[PDB]
Amino acid sequence: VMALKDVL
Amino acid sequence: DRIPLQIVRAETELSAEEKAFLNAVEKGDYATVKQALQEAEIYYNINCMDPLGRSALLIAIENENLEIMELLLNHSVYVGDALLYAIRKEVVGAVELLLSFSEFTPDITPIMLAAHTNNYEIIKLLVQKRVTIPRPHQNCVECVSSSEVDSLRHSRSRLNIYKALASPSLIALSSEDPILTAFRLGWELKELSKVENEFKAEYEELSQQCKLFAKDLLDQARSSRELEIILNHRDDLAKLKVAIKYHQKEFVAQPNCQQLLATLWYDGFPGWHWVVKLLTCMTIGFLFPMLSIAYLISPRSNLGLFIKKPFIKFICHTASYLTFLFMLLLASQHIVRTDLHVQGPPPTVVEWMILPWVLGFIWGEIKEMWDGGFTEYIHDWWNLMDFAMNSLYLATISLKIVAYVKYNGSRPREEWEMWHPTLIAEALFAISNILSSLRLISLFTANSHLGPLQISLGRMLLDILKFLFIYCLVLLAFANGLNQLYFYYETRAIDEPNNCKGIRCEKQNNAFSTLFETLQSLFWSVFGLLNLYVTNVKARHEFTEFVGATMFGTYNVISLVVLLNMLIAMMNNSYQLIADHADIEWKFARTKLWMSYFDEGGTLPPPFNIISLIQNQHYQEVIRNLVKRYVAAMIRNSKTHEGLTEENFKELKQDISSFRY
Ligand SMILES: CCCCCCCC/C=C/CCCCCCCC(=O)OC[C@H](CO)OC(=O)CCCCCCCCCCCCCCC
Ligand SMILES: CC(C)CCC[C@@H](C)[C@H]1CC[C@H]2[C@@H]3CC=C4C[C@@H](OC(=O)CCC(=O)O)CC[C@]4(C)[C@H]3CC[C@]12C
Ligand SMILES: [Ca+2]
Ligand SMILES: [Zn+2]
Repeated sequence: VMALKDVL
Repeated sequence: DRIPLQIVRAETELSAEEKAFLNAVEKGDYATVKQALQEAEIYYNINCMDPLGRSALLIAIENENLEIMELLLNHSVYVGDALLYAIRKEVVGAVELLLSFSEFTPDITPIMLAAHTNNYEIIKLLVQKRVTIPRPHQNCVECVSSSEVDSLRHSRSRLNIYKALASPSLIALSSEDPILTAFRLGWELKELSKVENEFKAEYEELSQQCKLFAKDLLDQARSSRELEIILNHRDDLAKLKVAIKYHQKEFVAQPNCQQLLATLWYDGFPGWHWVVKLLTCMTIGFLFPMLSIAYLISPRSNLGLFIKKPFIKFICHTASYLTFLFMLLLASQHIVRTDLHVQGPPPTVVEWMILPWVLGFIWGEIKEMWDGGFTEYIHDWWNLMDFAMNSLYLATISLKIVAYVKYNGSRPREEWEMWHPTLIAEALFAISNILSSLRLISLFTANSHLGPLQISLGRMLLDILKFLFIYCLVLLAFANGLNQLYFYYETRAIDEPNNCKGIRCEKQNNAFSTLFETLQSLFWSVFGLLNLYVTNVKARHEFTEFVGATMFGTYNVISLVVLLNMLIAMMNNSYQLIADHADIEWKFARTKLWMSYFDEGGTLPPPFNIISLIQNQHYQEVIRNLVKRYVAAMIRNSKTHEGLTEENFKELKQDISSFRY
């Protein structure tokens, strides 16, 4: 399994 | 005389109050729906379905209304698949609010559906919630058990996972380098279509999608420095070699990469009429031996460095091969000649001069094979041809030595047996000459005119063998029949004029006497080289001759009126599909050819051949900007269909109403 992540 | 019409499968009828409730919800009347909900709460269904199966929350989602949506969410329960329906419609506000009978297969998850819709904003919204997607396997005990339990669900789940993984937005958002991920995923999906025969189309479409995403990402470069950073990144042009390995033809044939490759290729030739180019090429080719010796003596000298340019090196190799072919021409003329009666002759002068070239070719081929490995050698179809020609040359050299050792005296040629070693040596030498002359076809790739034609011809060769199979079957059938009919009347060679037996005589005879001869006769009748009197017999049995002539005519009709024209039609159809991509394939082949002369391993021509942190940081910065322009670009390119500005204007009226109350 691979965990998606974003790379006033 | 009449057909009654009834509802075979009837659902539960909705009450009048529920029908009015659903009509009010569809009409978007907040007051009536609120009053109905209140009277239902204090009087006592909220979770009723219309015949179409949509609960009130579903119609609220479909109507793009947030107010009553919150109204039901505050009072009602059973959200169910409302998140999936909101995601499919691509409504940001409803999805955000939801986060804060079914139309979907049960294995669908919100993240995979968002990836399917290819909506960058919704995917980014969901990814921040620490979601994850399973990694599909490539043949274990679990995979087998699941396949036995339910094959349809297993295949569909695999397809859904692979469609989720192949979305350009997901790769652009959650991958370290989208280019390498796209390459690997496209290759893997391409290999999967050959295993899953039933679903091949979908997998080819997904692989094409990945390749297109990689090419489009490459298309966003604005400066040469960024292009060099992208192409030279290593985990020498390492990225270009990786793309070549994965058959990324659209990526490689991009105009900017081609410009850079042409700049590298024509080094030392600034501004490269065609007559001047021809004169320069001939002048450089005539001087190849001097350049070779200059490189041999001292690479430090300017002359030694002169051959290191890939273009000059290619010219030198071509000139050397042309010299070898020209000196092959000299042997065919037999200027030196031979006594013809020496059973074993010593090699003539021309053979001695030829000898170094064959050894150089063998050394080059064996070194190439040893370095590349068996698999790489098998991959190139040209390498097989080189192997065959080198084997033929080796057989000729061995046979000449054997003949020289075995025989010492001289004898007239007419007395030798048919399997004499000398005759086999000469035949093999002629065949090797024919094969060697045909090797020049591989150089057509460097020309803008000839090269596309060469690639197209190579692409169409698969179907020709497919037709030759059927032709061989038909030929075998008819040969069997004819030989069965005509074998009772075989004659002897001494009974024929000139003592010639067969169809290679002045008067053809015994055409269908043996199976081998029958095959030979039926082969030559395709070109009209077999006469019609060969169907006659000496005993003059008219029935047998008529039957044989009818068999021959049926074979002629089938082979020439039917099969040839079907081959014409199929070649017409195949070429049209192939033609649309000829430029890209030709440029891929040409850049494959160019890169083989970039290294310094094989600078010498064959006759003379016998004698890290800062890279990753820069790559990330360029990737950060390439992805940013990509998401901006295709949104505006999708604005060719964006006339929804007026609907947002209504949202502005709604916001003004909200400010009012
Ligand atoms: C892969 C398999 C594909 C099969 C495709 C089949 C297509 C249809 C073809 C059928 C074969 C017909 C066989 C009988 C006729 C040929 C044998 C024959 O004439 O024997 C000569 C023998 C010996 O002289 O004479 C006869 O049998 C009597 C004279 C026949 C003359 C008239 C022939 C009529 C049919 C002409 C067809 C022409 C087709 C091309 C037109 C441009
Ligand atoms: C029938 C007999 C006369 C032999 C015919 C030989 C040809 C089949 C071969 C021999 C040399 C080959 C040429 C050798 C080198 C080049 C240069 C090559 O282009 C370049 O590398 C230079 C740039 C350019 O001029 O485009 C294009 C193919 C071409 C013309 C080849 C085309 C095919 C040729 C003419
Ligand atoms: Ca080779
Ligand atoms: Zn497994």
